[PDB]
This record gives sequence, structure tokens and C-alpha cells, in this order.
Amino acid sequence: IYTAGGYFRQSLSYLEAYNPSDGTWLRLADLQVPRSGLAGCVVGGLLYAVGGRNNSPDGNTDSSALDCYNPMTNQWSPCAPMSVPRNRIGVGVIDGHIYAVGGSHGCIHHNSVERYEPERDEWHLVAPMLTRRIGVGVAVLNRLLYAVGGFDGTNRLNSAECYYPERNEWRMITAMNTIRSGAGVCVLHNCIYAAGGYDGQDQLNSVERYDVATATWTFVAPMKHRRSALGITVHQGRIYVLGGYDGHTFLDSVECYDPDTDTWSEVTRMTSGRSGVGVAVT
Amino acid sequence: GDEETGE
Repeated sequence: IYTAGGYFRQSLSYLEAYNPSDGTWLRLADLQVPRSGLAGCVVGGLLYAVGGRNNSPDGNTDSSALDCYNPMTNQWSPCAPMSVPRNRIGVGVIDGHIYAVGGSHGCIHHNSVERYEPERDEWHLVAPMLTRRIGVGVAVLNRLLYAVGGFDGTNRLNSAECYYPERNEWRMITAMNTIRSGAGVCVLHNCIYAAGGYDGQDQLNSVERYDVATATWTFVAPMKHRRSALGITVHQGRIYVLGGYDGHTFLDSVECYDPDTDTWSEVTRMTSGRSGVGVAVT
Repeated sequence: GDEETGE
């Protein structure tokens, strides 16, 4: 479990790895620009950091950057930047290709989406979403791209839509039961999970999951601690959520979801509390 | 600086 970037009074350069077996934290090479509100993913075994923002005492620069971490070089390397800066981006990987979804640049909330090819180092625009979405959760299932929740600049969203690559088109699907911006969104086997987030009034601990075969969202066991802007990933068939903000403190808590008994429990404590991280596994 | 992310 690798977490990159994040926010704790300023955007951070931390790259750290958590081990669910031995429970100890590995501290690794720093990002070559601090970022929060970024997304992380893995392609070809290399970890990509996508978008985000450097919120510092001397600036607040939205990031168009794409950069590559190699787990046995302990080295970061820059890749081609995106069309636009995307703070609070979501990403998903189809066929080893990078889809960058939504996010913001200043007051502009993107509905734009663009595709990166790792072995060509190229971005190009695809069809935009039906909705402008920042803090969108993104997941991939059955070679389809799902954009879930988010914020359009005015309303926070329970809607979700689906991208079909070979038709270049977005399809609205059944909305979530809960409005969520900055939730953790991932696949645990074959339910698209949406955990936590912010509905414009409170940070959430509720978790719900989408069943494609019935096009139904159903609620499962909620987290122990409400959290928004959390990282999320699935390891060994279990879901891990990392940090976030609960309206009062930047959480270092990390929770595990065991799907077969449907319970959450405290697994570990991050080295420092933070929100807005990028998380991925390799 | 906002309730969703803490920033």
C-alpha cells in the first residue's frame, strides 16, 4: 500500500508504503513536487502520480503533471503533462491506459477527460463527461470507466456515469443513495464501492456498493470514523482507506473492510495525519 | 480552508 502526496497544513511530498502483513511503515523517495488532491495508479508495475495541487505558504498551483515512480529504482521521473491542470482529479486504468477524469483548475470544474499511453508518453482528449466533477471517485470494471460522485462547482453529486471506450460516450447510471464528494471509490471484487466523502453538510462514514448485474446501490457496514478526501485501494481482496479529513482533524487512521463479515476495524495509524493522498498498490 | 478536504 503506497500513498503519495497529501495535505497536512501544506501539500506534501511524502511517498510511504504500508505493509498489511508486518504492520510497519516504509518511507521512500519524495515526490519531485509536493501535491495534494492527486490520484495514484499502477501501470506496468510503475506508480503514476496524476494531477493535484501544491498548496504551500507561497502558492497554490494546480498541477497538470504526470510523473512515474519505479519501485526498485526508488526514482521519480517526469512524464508528459496533461491538457489541463486537474486538482481533485480521479483516474482509472483501462488496458494499461491512463484516464484522467474531471478535477479543477482555479474556478473551472472540468467535465473534460483525457487518455495517457505509457509506452508512447502521450495525452489526448476523449469525450467529456455529462457532468463537471471534481473530487470524483473513479473505478474500472469489465473494461468500463465509472465516474462517481463529486462536485460540479455548485452541487455535490450522488450521480454516477459510465464511459464506453469503443463508442466514445458517457452513460448515466443509477445514482448512489448518498451525495458524496471526495469519497473513496474502488472495486472490491465486483461491487463498485463508494466510502465516506462529504455531502455539503457532514463528512460521511457510510459505505455503499454498486452491483452491475442489478444496477443497484446498497449500503454496507459504515466506517468507524467519518472521512472525506480519503485515499483508498484494495489489497488481497480487502479494502483499505487511508487518512482524510473529518471536519476537525487530519486523520492518520487506516481502516480495513473485510467483505465477508462486513465489518470495519482500525488496522494502523499513518505516520502523520493527512488528507487528499494518491493511493495504489504494486 | 474547505470542509471537504481541509485545505
